[PDB]
Amino acid sequence: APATCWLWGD
Amino acid sequence: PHYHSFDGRKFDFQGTCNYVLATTGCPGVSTQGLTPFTVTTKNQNRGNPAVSYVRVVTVAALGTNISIHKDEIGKVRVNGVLTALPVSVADGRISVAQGASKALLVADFGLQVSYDWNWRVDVTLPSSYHGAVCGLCGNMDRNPNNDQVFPNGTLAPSIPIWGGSWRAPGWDPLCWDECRGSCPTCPEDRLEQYEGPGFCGPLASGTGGPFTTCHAHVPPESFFKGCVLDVCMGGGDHDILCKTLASYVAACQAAGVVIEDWRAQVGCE
Ligand SMILES: *[C@@H]1O[C@H](CO)[C@@H](O)[C@H](O)[C@H]1NC(C)=O
Ligand SMILES: *[C@@H]1O[C@H](CO)[C@@H](O)[C@H](O)[C@H]1NC(C)=O
Ligand SMILES: [Ca+2]
Repeated sequence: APATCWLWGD
Repeated sequence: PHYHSFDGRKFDFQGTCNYVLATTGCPGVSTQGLTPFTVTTKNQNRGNPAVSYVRVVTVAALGTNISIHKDEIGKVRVNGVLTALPVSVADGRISVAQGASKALLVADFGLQVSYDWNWRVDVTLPSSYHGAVCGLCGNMDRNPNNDQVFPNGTLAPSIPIWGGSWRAPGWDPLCWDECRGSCPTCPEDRLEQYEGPGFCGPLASGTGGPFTTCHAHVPPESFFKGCVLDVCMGGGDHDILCKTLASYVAACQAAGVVIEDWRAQVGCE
């Protein structure tokens, strides 16, 4: 299955 | 930012440099016919306590650069050229469209990258890349615990030193991976002015002004960095600028490099 790296902030 | 690695490790990292978020450029890893790519993210600090947020996302794949910049809604840069959306690049093998208020890049080989022109970034890889990538996002091997590792594969002492190992190439004199309490800031719009001539330009190695003779004896970067921040913080004030320049002259003189008449050549008389 596909996998996801994410980020947000700060 | 707050990060969430491919393998699900949650961590914070407030570096303000340009970082390798995900790449196939991984020493000691076989590529098996996988298409190579690199996603980088340039961060930007604010406030004190110092935190950082992403300001540029760059996707390098199939001989094409697509960067997506904060607040440039509806637009990307294809090889540095500002471009409306939607757009098809790399022989129709990569596409970027606007959806639900974000830029959505998709590639034929399966790389998905989105950025909302604010500070949310997502990178999605097909299952085939398991264990075949590296960078701030880790190696996507279903193990969240081996993701904080140098490019050469060994564990890193601290988060900020780990992040530093993953800086992307390119001069970035004002950036840092961690702010040790007492750290100036400066808005990115005022940066080009304060780094150029009339301001801290003479303390940068190519700009060819009255201080070039000393550059090879007293490496200027630390003085340059201090000039831009001391000046940027002081609203561009001339006397802060002149003091910072005079301190480089003092270091130069101690190194045996005399700089006479400099004040007249930078307007600090
Ligand atoms: C993409 O960016 C890299 C790094 O700046 C550069 O070496 C390369 O030539 C660029 N590619 C294109 C097609 O502009
Ligand atoms: C990997 O690099 C770090 C510094 O970036 C170094 O301390 C470490 O010894 C290196 N590991 C190997 C196996 O060379
Ligand atoms: Ca892992």
